[PDB]
Amino acid sequence: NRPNRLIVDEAINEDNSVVSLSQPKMDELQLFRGDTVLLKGKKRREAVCIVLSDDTCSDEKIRMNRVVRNNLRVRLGDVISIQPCPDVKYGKRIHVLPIDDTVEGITGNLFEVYLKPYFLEAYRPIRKGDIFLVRGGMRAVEFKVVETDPSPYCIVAPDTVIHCEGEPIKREDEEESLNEVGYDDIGGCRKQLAQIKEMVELPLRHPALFKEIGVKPPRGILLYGPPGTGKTLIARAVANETGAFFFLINGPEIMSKLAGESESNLRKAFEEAEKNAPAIIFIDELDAIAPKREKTHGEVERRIVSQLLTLMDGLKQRAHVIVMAATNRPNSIDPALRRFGRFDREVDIGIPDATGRLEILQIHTKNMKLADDVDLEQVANETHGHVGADLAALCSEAALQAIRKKMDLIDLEDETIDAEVMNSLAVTMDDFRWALSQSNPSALRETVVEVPQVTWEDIGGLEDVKRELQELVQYPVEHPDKFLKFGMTPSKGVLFYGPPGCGKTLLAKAIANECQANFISIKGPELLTMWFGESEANVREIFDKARQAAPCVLFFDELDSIAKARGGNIGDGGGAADRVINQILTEMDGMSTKKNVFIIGATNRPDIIDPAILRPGRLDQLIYIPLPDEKSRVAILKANLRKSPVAKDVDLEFLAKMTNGFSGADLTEICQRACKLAIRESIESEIVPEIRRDHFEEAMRFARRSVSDNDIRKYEMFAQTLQQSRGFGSFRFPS
Amino acid sequence: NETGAFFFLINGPEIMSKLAGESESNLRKAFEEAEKNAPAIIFIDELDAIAPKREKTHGEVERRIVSQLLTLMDGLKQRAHVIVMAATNRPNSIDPALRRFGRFDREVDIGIPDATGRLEILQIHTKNMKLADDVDLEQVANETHGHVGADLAALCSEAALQAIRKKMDLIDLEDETIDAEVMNSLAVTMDDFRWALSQSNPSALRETVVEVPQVTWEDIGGLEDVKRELQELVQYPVEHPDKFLKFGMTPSKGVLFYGPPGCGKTLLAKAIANECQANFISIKGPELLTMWFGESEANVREIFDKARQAAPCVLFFDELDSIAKARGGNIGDGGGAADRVINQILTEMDGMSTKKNVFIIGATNRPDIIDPAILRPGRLDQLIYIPLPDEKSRVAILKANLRKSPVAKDVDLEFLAKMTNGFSGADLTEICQRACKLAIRESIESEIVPEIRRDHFEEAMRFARRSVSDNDIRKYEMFAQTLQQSRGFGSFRFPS
Ligand SMILES: Nc1ncnc2c1ncn2[C@@H]1O[C@H](COP(=O)(O)OP(=O)(O)O)[C@@H](O)[C@H]1O
Ligand SMILES: Nc1ncnc2c1ncn2[C@@H]1O[C@H](COP(=O)(O)OP(=O)(O)O)[C@@H](O)[C@H]1O
Ligand SMILES: Nc1ncnc2c1ncn2[C@@H]1O[C@H](COP(=O)(O)OP(=O)(O)O)[C@@H](O)[C@H]1O
Repeated sequence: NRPNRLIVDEAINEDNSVVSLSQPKMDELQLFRGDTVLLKGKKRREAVCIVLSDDTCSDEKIRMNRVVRNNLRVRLGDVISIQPCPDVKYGKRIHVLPIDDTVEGITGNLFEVYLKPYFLEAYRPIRKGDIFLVRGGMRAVEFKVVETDPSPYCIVAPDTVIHCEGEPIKREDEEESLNEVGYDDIGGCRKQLAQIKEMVELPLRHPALFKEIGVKPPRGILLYGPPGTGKTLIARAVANETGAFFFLINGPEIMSKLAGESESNLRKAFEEAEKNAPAIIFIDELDAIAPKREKTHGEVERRIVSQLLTLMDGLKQRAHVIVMAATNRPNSIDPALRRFGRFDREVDIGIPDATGRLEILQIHTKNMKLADDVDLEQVANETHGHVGADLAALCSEAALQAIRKKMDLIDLEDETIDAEVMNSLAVTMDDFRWALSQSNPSALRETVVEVPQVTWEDIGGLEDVKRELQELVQYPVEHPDKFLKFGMTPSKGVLFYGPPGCGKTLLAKAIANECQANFISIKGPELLTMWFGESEANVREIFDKARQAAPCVLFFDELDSIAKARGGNIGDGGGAADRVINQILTEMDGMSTKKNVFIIGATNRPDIIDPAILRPGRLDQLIYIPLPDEKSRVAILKANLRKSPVAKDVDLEFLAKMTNGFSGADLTEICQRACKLAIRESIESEIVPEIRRDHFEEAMRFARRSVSDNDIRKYEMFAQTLQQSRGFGSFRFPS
Repeated sequence: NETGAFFFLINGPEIMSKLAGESESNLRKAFEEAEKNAPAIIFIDELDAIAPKREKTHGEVERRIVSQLLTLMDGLKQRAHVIVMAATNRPNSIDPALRRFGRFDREVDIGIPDATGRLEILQIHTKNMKLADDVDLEQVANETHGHVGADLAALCSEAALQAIRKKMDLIDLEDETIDAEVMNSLAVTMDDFRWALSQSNPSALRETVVEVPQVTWEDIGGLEDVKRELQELVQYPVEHPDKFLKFGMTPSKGVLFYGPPGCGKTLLAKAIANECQANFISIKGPELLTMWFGESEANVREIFDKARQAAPCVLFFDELDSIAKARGGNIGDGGGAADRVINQILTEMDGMSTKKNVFIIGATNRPDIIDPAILRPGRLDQLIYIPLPDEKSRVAILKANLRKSPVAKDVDLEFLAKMTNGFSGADLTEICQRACKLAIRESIESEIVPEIRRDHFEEAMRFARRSVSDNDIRKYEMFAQTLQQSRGFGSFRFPS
């Protein structure tokens, strides 16, 4: 029973010590707003924390932080006892004793500079036997007392004094190093860590569950992603925060020894893990271990692969161990390792997007401090092609510029140095600007896979097609019973056409943002490259990665690019069938219907498109996007002008009604050209931050009309051909 | 295990994982120890990585093993009783030297289980536990098509973990010791299987699916004239061989039927496979265009090789004119009507054994651009023309397509069928799908009646499409008279 336990859950707030509760929880423990919560761990220890009351952020979950995880030896999937302590205690005497384990490189008095201007207006409670970290000196040191006033009676108050003895105590191995990598050190990966969280804690946190049940436990997990995404970091964290022996083998040192003992080393590596149960085995790289694709040289390289296959094939129950492997791309792993019982679980981690990169800036900067005008939100927005390790490299090399630009005008060069200056290292905005403009990204030409910020308000007008996309995307994933009962299979994909520059890409991105689903962008040149080069297998990986990145939505921009490059309507003697779209068809037909992977096709010349892709089953839903009317052009202009500063006397209705045959891009280029004039005038006047009517009057003289009446009637003749309201279109049936 | 013989298993990686010099001795002693423990049996888990004498060709260390295996199975005289069993993944990875007589003469192929096969294996991996009364395995194995046998076992195991995770989260029975009186309450619900199956990753999804469909003769509305034709050419030579043999007339090798698109050419081929309790292979248009653009011409060899060994079976070549359409069609370039893929189909069709009950069905919609070389007597001589459905058969088509959907009693189908003149089979099915769209959307909107009324059909009929215009009509009458030719002496009473 005991209806007071709280299950440990993942924390989303990057705060110091705050616990979120529910409305009924205050009335059960009669606790006030700010109280002293007492927690019972094991081995007769207590912990103190600060509770926060909120009924908007969380509903019935706790937010337990890592500052008290190591102070109570409590991990994920464990129960705890909560108890209020309304007793009022004011500490007046405390004892401090540094341990001779991490005091290297630290000189002078560090308490008076790091602890005095940090605990004011904080009232943080402390207890004998707590490990807490501080942010100072471009690092983070720990503290642990061994003899002080009887617990508790410990409150940080200004009346306390300082003292020194000079006789450090020897540390013990009972506790672990809290500085090691944990679950709070990985950001920008919510969906990928969730799968690991829901497959690793079953056979490790509760080993006794699996000796009694006959359920097959997962034995091998394969990690993916470009180099530097953090495959090693995740494996190090999931083993350090679970309580299992982590054994790491890189792979080059396996193959660096003489031929004959590498196999013995690999065998003993697996053998030593079984006795140290629970245990875990992680392989840093696997492509250079089993390159049975194109290398095929020497039995020395095949003996290792055979030994690994033998070692993971014979992994019966016996003990509890999980073999984790990481690589860079699936096209470099021996398929013999992908069989069942060796590597059946494959997880892919992609490039973090703007909301993901900002989440990982903080981990690599929390050890230091910045200025008040320097914000990491904007610095991670315009970058798109940076891997996780690129951010860490950028921060490190920005710190060096900070100190270089600080000591040049000071010239504090002498015999010895003092520790009271390196705490003043503050990174400015220009430091990050120059450091980022100088950084060299690693991966920049991959299929970027991210969820855009674009919403339905970005697309002006087109209210008729918004509901159409909603009713074909959101419905089959929200009401499967209603679709299943009527006995009608959901639409596999939608292709919409129309004149260029009308929001076909924005429509596809909005339906991905609204569904909280992933998005893949395949442009025209991305599809022309695989045609000229006779590289036809490149379409296999697109669908393979889209399927595994579920949920997701495909996008095939300007599918008629091959037809345009081949001649179009007539061209040569050939018809309308090509090789790339042919390979798209056989992969589209082979997709599983249940999976929530949608395909969106975009084109502007449907007359030269392949009729074979129009058949019912692959792309049957067609949406025609006409030119915006006067009603929607005002919305398009005002949506495009939200970011730019626009004056109050700028009338948009007249401007929108003045343009008759103008598409969406024609209105955006007008705004860009108007911004050009304002920027140029502002620069010239330096030797007003607003856009007036004069800027638009001059910009409208350079207006372009890409869609002429030549492009107009090419679509009415197509719409009537596809609709065909003749014969019996509008007739009242007697029955 | 169920015969009473000593089972000896060798994987193959541990054979090649030891130092060079003792692996051959281990393999030899493995064969030698089986003879003394008679009766015995030898099974090799994988053989492609044991004898990769196709493209690897590196080192005598890898050829010594192959030679040792060949020596050990070549010298298997009577002496004792032992059977060497080997498994692999695909025939294109085995040394042909092992396929000789006396080493591996018996080849058996096991395909992907279909809906009736997968349901049969759900029960084995779930009998150890119990489910709820509303959870049924019949429907869960129906919509899946690309799952291997081990995929089902993996899916069940990972659904069980979700069951316990969703059960102990709200209970939190975490203490020092555990009791055995709770794990018997582990019941798997429907949403558990739904999320587990939607999250599973199938292994094989782009193979030639080889299965027997559920489709029957009642699914195809009308076309009573062509049903008997297919019966009399498929079921007869396999049922009365003596009657065919006595008259001295060889059975028809294959049948190609043509007609406008969307008229049941695929369903006709599938029904004749279901009725004969025979296997079925489906080769679509893109499946045939892929082997043409890529200059991969040997891919047609394996199709016929696996069709022959999967006897009884029926072939299907959908839209055979796809290569001609992609090449230009009637005129195109200066070339004629002969290509490479259909050329390789001809040499494989001529080489088939007549006795084997492997039928070939060809489907096309533009017979004017088809290769005349495939029309010759001997390969595809029987031609069936499938015209547009009449008023009599459109009612049957609509009522057959509407069996699954809930249809109200006041929905008249005869008027709807007689209202459409130039509508093919797919034109009637898209109307029903569009009518179901409106009912589903109205049902969802009204949430904030489970039936289809006349209003749903009235609105859906406004969006009706007529794919087959009169442009596509007379292109077939001119062909039918050319092939039939009742002129000169068509209808004349002979005195003798
Ligand atoms: N998502 C991430 N969050 C935080 N740090 C990351 C992330 N991805 C990469 N890093 C940084 O990259 C460094 C090394 O990359 P790592 O992942 O260890 O190698 P690999 O990418 O090959 O697994 C880590 O020490 C970590 O600081
Ligand atoms: N309806 C619209 N609402 C807002 N912006 C639009 C609209 N149509 C076009 N644009 C602008 O034109 C640009 C090009 O639109 P795009 O999505 O590329 O359409 P398409 O791909 O069909 O040409 C967009 O980046 C957007 O700024
Ligand atoms: N005679 C018919 N009876 C039932 N359904 C039909 C019929 N003709 C066409 N259909 C429907 O039209 C769709 C297309 O039929 P299909 O098998 O492709 O024939 P074809 O290949 O000649 O177009 C089928 O999925 C089927 O539901």
